[PDB]
Amino acid sequence: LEEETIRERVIYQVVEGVFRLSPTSADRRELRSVANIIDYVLTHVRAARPTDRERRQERPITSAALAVMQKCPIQPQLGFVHALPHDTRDALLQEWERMHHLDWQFGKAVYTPRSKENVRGNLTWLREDRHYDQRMKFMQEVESGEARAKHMKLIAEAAGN
Amino acid sequence: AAAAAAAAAAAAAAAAAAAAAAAAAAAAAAAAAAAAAAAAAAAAAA
Amino acid sequence: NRAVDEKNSTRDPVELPCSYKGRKLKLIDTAGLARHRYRADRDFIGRIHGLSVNEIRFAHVVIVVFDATEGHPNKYDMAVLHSVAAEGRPFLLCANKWDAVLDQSATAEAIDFKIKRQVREVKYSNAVVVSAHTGLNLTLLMDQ
Amino acid sequence: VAPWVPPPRHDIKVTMPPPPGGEVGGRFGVSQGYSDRLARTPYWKRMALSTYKLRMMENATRYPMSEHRPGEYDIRYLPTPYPCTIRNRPLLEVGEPRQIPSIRIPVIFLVNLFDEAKGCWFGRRYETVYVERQFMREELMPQRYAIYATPEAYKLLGLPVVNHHTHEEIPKTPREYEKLLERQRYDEERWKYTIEYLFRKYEDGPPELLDR
Amino acid sequence: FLPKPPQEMDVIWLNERVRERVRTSRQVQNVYRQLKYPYVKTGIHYSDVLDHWVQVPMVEAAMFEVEKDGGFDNFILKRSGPELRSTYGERIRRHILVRQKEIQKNFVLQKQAQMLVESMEKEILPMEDGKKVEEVLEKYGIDKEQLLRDIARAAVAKKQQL
Amino acid sequence: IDMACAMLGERLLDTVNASAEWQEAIAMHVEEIEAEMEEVAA
Amino acid sequence: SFNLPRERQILGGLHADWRTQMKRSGSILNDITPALPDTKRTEEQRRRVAGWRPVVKLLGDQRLRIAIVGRMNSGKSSLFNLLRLEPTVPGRSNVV
Amino acid sequence: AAAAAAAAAAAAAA
Ligand SMILES: Nc1nc2c(ncn2[C@@H]2O[C@H](COP(=O)(O)OP(=O)(O)OP(=O)(O)O)[C@@H](O)[C@H]2O)c(=O)[nH]1
Repeated sequence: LEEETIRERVIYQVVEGVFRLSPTSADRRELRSVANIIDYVLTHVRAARPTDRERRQERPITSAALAVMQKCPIQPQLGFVHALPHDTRDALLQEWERMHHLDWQFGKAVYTPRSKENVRGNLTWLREDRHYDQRMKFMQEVESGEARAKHMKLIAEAAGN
Repeated sequence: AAAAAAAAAAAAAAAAAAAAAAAAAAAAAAAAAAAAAAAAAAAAAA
Repeated sequence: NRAVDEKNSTRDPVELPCSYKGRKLKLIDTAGLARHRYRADRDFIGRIHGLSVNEIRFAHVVIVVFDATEGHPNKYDMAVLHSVAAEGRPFLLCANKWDAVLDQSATAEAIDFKIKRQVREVKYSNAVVVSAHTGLNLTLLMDQ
Repeated sequence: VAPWVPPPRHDIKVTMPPPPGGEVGGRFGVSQGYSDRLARTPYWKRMALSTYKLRMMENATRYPMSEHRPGEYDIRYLPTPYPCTIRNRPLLEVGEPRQIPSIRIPVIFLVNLFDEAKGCWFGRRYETVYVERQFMREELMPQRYAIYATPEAYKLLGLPVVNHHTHEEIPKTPREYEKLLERQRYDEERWKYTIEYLFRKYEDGPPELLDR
Repeated sequence: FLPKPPQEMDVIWLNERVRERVRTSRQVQNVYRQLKYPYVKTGIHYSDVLDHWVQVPMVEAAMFEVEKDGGFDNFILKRSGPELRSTYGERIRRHILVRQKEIQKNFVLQKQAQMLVESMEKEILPMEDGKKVEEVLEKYGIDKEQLLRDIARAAVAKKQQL
Repeated sequence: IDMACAMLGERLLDTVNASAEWQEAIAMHVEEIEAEMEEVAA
Repeated sequence: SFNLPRERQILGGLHADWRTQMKRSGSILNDITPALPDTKRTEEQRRRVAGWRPVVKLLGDQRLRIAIVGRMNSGKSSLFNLLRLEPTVPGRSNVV
Repeated sequence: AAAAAAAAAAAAAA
């Protein structure tokens, strides 16, 4: 609990000269602690950081890349995030549960989106990889025209029977 | 030792602020912010 | 004889003649005594219990062993002591596993308290601590 | 109140009614399935929509087994419309004491794991080893060093598929576990049960007759 | 019977049910009955899809069936709603399904990235000049600064591993 | 896009090692990464 | 094709032999425990037994010592109790 | 190749 007299001067000499911020009356009242002031500075710099929308605006997608991605035979199926359960409980209770091990104890689990994932021993990854391999084989057959011949033979034998 | 305590507290606060900035790589954007728009930095969140 | 962790290790009495300090005697080991609750379900161990009681009835001195690890003689131990007293044989009480019991002083106090609480001549029974593996106070037990 | 009443769960048939609700869904207690659509549809209309070949196909019924639940008697023939409990009986009988040994399960190792404490190898990459259940579920699996041995797992890994009947019939005694181990050994080394292998030690003649 | 109705039984009881065993007295005149319950073991399993340990109350039969199915996720997916009478089971099933869809999306993302890198590698296989390199980079919409940073990271990883 | 960037970077590194200012920038980034790793280890 | 899965007939995991069911039941029925095999004596236990000393002197019976040996259920105990005669301790009959 | 003891890794977070 930093005293007000030393606080005022420390904030004036550091925050203004280093970060150039401007806390309000209640902000300064709550800033008594070194932890509080550093957290306030961290939050303000985090807010000042560029936004995802701004970054996307300044670095948009290009037509060639979009065309290649569209031409790629595989496209994702989004909306899976809409399926996970939505628990409506007390915020403090949820904080306690996440801090402790209760977050996994009874049919609970946290969700964190991931871009890259470990494949070793991932049965889902292996099955989708085999699915993609057989899809590529099917595409090669279609390109070679074997599929057309097989379908024609099937139709011809069905008509003959 | 009021002056010594004040100096030590100021040094500790500066060191902690520098460490916190380095943790999130704040200084990288802060340098540009000070160079260009030191007046006030704010990113539209929406 | 043979000693094993099994509950009813031996099923028949055994007699061994021997002389201690120039006094002949026949040391006798029994199968073991079980409560009527257990015997009724298992009559056979009831049979060996009856065989043991038959030898207790004819012994000239009786020595009742109770494991010190329990911490104090059991109600059935006191029942056996009263039975031998009624039969009219000099009864002695020995606490076994004394090298294994932890709180020696507490165990001794509990044994003495049980002996004092006993009502009949069993109240005068003398308790001695004896350990097999270590072999402690065996000469004292024989002297008593 | 139900503004919309779900239809019968499995009503693909055009003439025959749907199977009993318990066979396909999850609620038992009735042996005869019913479908209001089929019941209300006139007989002539149903016959018109169907054809003799299709009629016979949809009439064909698997008896006494169930079409939807393979390897189980259909509930419509049991004395009560609830499923037979002989196959899905509880693990331990009412009076059976729990005497189940430390069963071992087959695990495919995804990486060469070297036991440094014992100075050996737990198993090589893409190799099957019978390990402890607790060990597998507590250390190997979370470390992603190995996975359970399943025909689907073998198919995914590309290795030849072997249907290890893991926990097909859980043993209830050490003797039963020994019987299971013997059956597994037989199914694995079937070649060791040939007459030639059995009499291998008598390949040519008695050792005493054989000269030195 | 079960301690709770099927829609309320939070624990995973595959086929174990509470059963009363009957024992006659020493004399056959009278009989005493007593209920018996299954051995509930807290299954602390690891699910490959979630990549994090998940614990849930279970039974010995449930653990054996999980081992048979070769994975907690496979066991949950194989067991259907009515067949798996656990609210915890339903929650973990939803989490596992969402995570599986995330796995598939990540694989699709990786495949798209592989196609893009292959196309640009075909485009710029020869080395001509930084100007043309930058032209192709802006054609494909990529930042040279992050390209250099990831190249440096890859070089550091290569040096560390060998 | 980011994963494509990473894959392109590693492929370019592989091709280069199998075979100016950008090289200097890569060296500086490598030095920075090494310093960060050393600090994390400390 | 048309065949039923192999399955046990007697339900409940019971046994068609009441003797097997009795041995499963156990103590209350089969009071007599099985034969006791030789105990596992460690080297340290043997050394301690050797180091032991007799607090009392065992007397070698001056009368002729005859021992009966053989396999189990050979009548050895019956022969022993037929030959033996205890005038001082009645009721000393070996379990048979 | 990889090496691991019999108790190095625990499923739960100790
Ligand atoms: N540690 C320790 N254990 C003892 C001692 N004396 C007896 N025991 C215990 O006695 C057990 C051996 O059993 P026995 O000596 O045959 O005694 P019992 O079980 O009554 O056998 P029977 O009298 O023939 O029916 C050992 O496992 C010991 O635990 C002792 O002095 N020290």
